[PDB]
Amino acid sequence: MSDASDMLAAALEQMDGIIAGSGSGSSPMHLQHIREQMAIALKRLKELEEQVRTIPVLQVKISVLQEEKRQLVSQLKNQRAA
Amino acid sequence: SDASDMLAAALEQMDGIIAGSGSGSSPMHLQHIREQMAIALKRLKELEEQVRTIPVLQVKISVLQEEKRQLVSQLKNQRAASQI
Repeated sequence: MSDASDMLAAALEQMDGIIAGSGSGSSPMHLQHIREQMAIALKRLKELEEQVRTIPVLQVKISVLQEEKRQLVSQLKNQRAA
Repeated sequence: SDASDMLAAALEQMDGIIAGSGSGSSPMHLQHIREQMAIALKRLKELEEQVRTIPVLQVKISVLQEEKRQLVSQLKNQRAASQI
């Protein structure tokens, strides 16, 4: 359970408070704090962008196993027929 | 979609403001950073939901592999009876 989405939501909320506060809160610490949270979210985002690339691969691997199973089933059925 | 690029861009502008390398820190610039962060968050949540399917697909792979091993053993048993 990654907290990345919550850290980005939190940094987004602070950013909204600064924008609605006419740039107040743009302190070096607060900007660095928001920055660090943005970095956590980005790193998790890139890991997820790589992960979802594997879903199409897993789906084809499943179709391969289904065809391999299907060929075994037909051979088993024919042998059981005679 | 391109949200990871938008967040990287917002990170670069934020670092340009923090380091003082001429990147603009007006409310407009902060507004632009905000909007990029918002798109990235929406994409991030969508991806957190998507990757949950990977354990499900992997179980489907393990189930099919087990079914194959069991079909092989029945096929060997049945190829023997066909000689009777």
